[PDB]
Amino acid sequence: MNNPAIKRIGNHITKSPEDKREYRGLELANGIKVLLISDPTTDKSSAALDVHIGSLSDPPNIAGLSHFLQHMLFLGTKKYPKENEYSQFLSEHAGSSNAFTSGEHTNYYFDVSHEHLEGALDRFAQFFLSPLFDESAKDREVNAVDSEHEKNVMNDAWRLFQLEKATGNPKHPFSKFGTGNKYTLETRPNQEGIDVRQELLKFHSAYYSSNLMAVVVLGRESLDDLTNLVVKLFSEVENKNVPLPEFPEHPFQEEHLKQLYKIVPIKDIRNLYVTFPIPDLQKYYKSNPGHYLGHLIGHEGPGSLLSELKSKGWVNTLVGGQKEGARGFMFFIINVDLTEEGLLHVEDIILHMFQYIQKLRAEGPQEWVFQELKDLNAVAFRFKDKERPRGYTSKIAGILHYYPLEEVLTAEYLLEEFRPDLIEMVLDKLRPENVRVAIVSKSFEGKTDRTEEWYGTQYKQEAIPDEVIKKWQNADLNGKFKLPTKNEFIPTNFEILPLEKEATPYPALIKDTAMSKLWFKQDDKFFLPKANLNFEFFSPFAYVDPLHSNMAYLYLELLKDSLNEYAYAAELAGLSYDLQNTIYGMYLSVKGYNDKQPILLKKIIEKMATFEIDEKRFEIIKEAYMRSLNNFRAEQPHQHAMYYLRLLMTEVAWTKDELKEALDDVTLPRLKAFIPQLLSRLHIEALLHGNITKQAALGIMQMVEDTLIEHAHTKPLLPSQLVRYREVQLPDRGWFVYQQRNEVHNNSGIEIYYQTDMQSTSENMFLELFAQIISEPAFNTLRTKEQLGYIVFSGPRRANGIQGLRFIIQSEKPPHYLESRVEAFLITMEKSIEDMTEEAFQKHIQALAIRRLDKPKKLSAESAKYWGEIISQQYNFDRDNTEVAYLKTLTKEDIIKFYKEMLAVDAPRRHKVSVHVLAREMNLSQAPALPQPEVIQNMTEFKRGLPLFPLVKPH
Ligand SMILES: COC(=O)[C@H](Cc1cnc[nH]1)NC(=O)CN(CCCc1ccccc1)CC(=O)O
Ligand SMILES: [Zn+2]
Repeated sequence: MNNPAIKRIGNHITKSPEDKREYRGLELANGIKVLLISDPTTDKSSAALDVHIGSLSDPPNIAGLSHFLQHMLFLGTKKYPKENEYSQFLSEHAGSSNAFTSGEHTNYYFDVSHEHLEGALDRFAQFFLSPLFDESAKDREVNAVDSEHEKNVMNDAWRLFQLEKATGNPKHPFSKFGTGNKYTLETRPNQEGIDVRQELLKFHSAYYSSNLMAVVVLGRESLDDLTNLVVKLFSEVENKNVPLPEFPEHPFQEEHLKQLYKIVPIKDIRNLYVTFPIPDLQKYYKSNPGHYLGHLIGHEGPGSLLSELKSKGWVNTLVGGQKEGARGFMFFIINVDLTEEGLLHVEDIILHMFQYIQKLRAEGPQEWVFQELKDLNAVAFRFKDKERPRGYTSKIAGILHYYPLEEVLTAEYLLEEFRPDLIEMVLDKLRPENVRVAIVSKSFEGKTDRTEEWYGTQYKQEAIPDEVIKKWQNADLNGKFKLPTKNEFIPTNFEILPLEKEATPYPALIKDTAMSKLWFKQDDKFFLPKANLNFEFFSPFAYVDPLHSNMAYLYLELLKDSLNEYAYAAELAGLSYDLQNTIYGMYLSVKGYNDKQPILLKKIIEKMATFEIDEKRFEIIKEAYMRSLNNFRAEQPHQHAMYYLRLLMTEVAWTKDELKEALDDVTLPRLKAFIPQLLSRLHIEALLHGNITKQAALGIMQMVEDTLIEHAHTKPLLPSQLVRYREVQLPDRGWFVYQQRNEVHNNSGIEIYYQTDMQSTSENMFLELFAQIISEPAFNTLRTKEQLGYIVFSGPRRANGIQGLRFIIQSEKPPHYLESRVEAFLITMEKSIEDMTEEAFQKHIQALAIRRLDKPKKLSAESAKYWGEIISQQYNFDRDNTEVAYLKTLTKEDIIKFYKEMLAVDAPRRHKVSVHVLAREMNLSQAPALPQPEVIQNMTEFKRGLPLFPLVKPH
């Protein structure tokens, strides 16, 4: 009978009957709520802690302190004081880890090889026991946070996110600045005599209290074993009985309602944000009146708000529903993007909104809708895919805070109560008398008179004219607006087909004709009534030239726009498709309950092959596409770096500027012509994978072919015109640099590529092992020590059959300098591989092996792996055992000599390309001295003047 350390252990966690995992919920004596998960099949174990404090509890005079504290627990505790003990332990044991801070939560998660849960968890527990907050770490780390913020400065979501806070009640914690930067966490604290290390110590001690913590742990250990484990490591987290913060008063009071904000964006975008304050609905989780109204106002089917708004050519996409706030307040929003016509009809757009809200009011609550929503969720739950442990633990850790233990798994899914009163009550708040309207549009350049402090956002504020409100308050009924009708796409066949006699472990090539290559595998693994049906359509006309590339794109976009109304049912019913053009021709994937899949597929291909373009729709989509082309000049420096490198190293690739130019010559006549052309010769390669039989799959494939032949007279592509593109072949010992300026962002970016060779069993493992070995040392050096920026990445680069090592960094320092430090770092690595024990070397092999061998948890994960073998024409489905068997063979001498051949600064076959992206305005290890780079003036000339690699041979 009773353990002193456990307050209780009832009862029985409700899981899906499909869910093979075992679960124990429990509460420690110190008040920590805890879920244990035993899965004796798992390859990685995982754990997570969530503390119910976050940025909303920041001291007013030190903004971002809790985000900063989160950064700091990683950098040393009393029991494991090495600045990077934690993260290195993880790396050498196939783990990874992150954290985040919302306004009420700080959330910490890791995964490790199943065999080392305990070692991981023990280091992990110390974050919550005796963090060091080293003076020297704090000094460095504040920069990583300053970077985390700069990254966000010029991004439109983050600016709008803060603007909202800065326009509500300034006295309210909602208005606080979450991220924090260097100014708020080092400069102004010094100016005001604060010792931040103390302030972190004070804050950790004040709020990281056990009564405010929830833990989840997933491992192969029995439930009893996990219990002992958790109790051991966590019983000594101290209970300081902290009252859990509430915010009963809304940040939007009367003076904050009936306001119009006109806002200048960074990207050339136009949207309208409509938003009403609502009470906190969390406690209504079993009826969920917010979701009901969301499902409705947000509907995109026939008769919906969105589809009238879009027929009138005013908006294109809509999102509506309940938005989080914190304990005590929430929002209900309706946000749309805007056409040019739309921008001019904002007053009208909102009337339409209120006419629809009025309709809902007119019909009253609807139990049949509730019933649909509830059934949909029952089914979602019953067959939810197995989640990756890290996500799972992190997520549940969050919600242990809201639901009884027994309910944690089901609470966010199952609906129980039908609540016409709550439905009605929330609806009563969606009124013009407490509306907020915000317009984001470049047309406010200069017309602005305010500036948001933290992001610099410029905008104007205004009371909506008393007599615009009145006009909205009288919103009539409007007969273009109907409730949605029954969802016909809801599945009702869930039968798992039995496993065939000749069924196989990997996909089989079951059809090899000139028209198509069908790869097929019945699911032997997850047994859910779902499937994935993937297709590459090859046509050389998709990417023959910039003009065509645009056409391929627009066609597909107008097609998706056209099916949208009908497709949406299917999406709600757990059946979705994804359709986009590639450099190779087109891609189509259909995932979800297999029951009604063949209906949706058929509808897609048919529409595709008999497509009839609305002209108004074309003109709007095109104008939007133009903007998204420009809008690249506002993506981030490192994305630019990455993007130029892709352009520089692929045989064929059209630039954003080329596409922009060629976009003007795209006319209705021209597109109409293009489509039948595209569809007239194709090849199809497909993976059909899931709850389906060989006969079913063969049929599905042929139905696709048949529909095309029938409506597009499609016929086969010639084997020889199955063009796959090559990577540029860099000379032995060369170094080229390409330079560009980012105009928006005041940071710089850099990608450095050391190209090694073709992919091959041996060549792959040489690069992979080296990547694993440097993986954390790189992060720990270039970011944690050197603090070059927030974004510091290294790893293998694999494109068009060739490979290499890359570094990507976004910094404040110039690329000339970034370059220098990577090279410095690179020598440190030859050194430390020389110095490391055979056993340290073997651990790395074992860590790679484990990452490589980790088994898929869900159908779409397994599909992805195969689809990679297929899209890359390597067709090596057994690559993981092969490549791993070979890895174990490798010795230290092999890696030293691999590095010396291909990577060292004076490597006989070093092949280096750097992309330098300059910012809007432009004691340490020893950097080696570098050659004069060759500066690339012209991308085409560069490509013309080098060899191209071969392409890989298949299995
Ligand atoms: C259940 O209700 C729905 O289906 C709607 C409506 C909709 C989706 N697509 C067409 N309409 N879908 C929603 O996602 C509504 N809403 C999203 C607001 C969160 C948010 C967060 C950050 C920045 C902006 C906004 C809640 C949700 O996730 O379900
Ligand atoms: Zn952070």
